[PDB]
Amino acid sequence: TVAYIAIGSNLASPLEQVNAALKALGDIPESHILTVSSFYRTPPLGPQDQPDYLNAAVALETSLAPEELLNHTQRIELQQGRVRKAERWGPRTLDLAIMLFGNEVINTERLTVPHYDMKNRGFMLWPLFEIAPELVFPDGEMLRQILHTRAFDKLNKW
Ligand SMILES: Nc1ncnc2c1ncn2[C@@H]1O[C@H](COP(=O)(O)CP(=O)(O)OP(=O)(O)O)[C@@H](O)[C@H]1O
Ligand SMILES: Nc1nc2c(c(=O)[nH]1)N=C(CO)CN2
Ligand SMILES: [Cl-]
Ligand SMILES: [Mg+2]
Repeated sequence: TVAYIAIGSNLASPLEQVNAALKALGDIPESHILTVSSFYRTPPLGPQDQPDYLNAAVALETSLAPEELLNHTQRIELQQGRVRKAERWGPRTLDLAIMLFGNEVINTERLTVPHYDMKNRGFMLWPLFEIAPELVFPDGEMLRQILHTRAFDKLNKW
């Protein structure tokens, strides 16, 4: 199954964080990277007392169960010093979001796929569109037509 993973970092040298994340993603068992996007510098969504993000997307072929993939992405976050605090939408060294897991629809306590807010976020959709221009969501919507509808600001390279 092809999983699409969003990468974000705005602490502790985001370029190094994203490169480390890509290396680690490729080392996940029973999985391999298919495609990687460019790196983008994006202004923060949410609180404004935090640095700009590096955002990117990856396509990962995997035979892991989705929750097992999640276990691995969370391990990578922790390896790269991810902490969590009370604030929502706050800064982080590394975040990995499972945007899609094939065409699956998953609604569980630990895991919601497609990612619950991605259709509202240019910083998730644009890097995804770079690597999967033909992508269709489980609900039948085309990524290309969502981007044209919402007309989110285009991104700048990191
Ligand atoms: N599709 C998905 N990808 C990654 N984590 C997911 C997920 N669906 C649910 N989660 C849950 O997300 C929790 C961690 O949330 P956080 O990483 O703190 C929010 P965030 O990723 O910073 O912002 P966002 O969810 O608003 O994009 C995990 O414990 C995990 O169970
Ligand atoms: N530009 C940008 N802003 C964000 C990001 C992200 O990846 N990029 N993720 C967040 C999740 O809470 C908080 N805000
Ligand atoms: Cl959908
Ligand atoms: Mg997260």
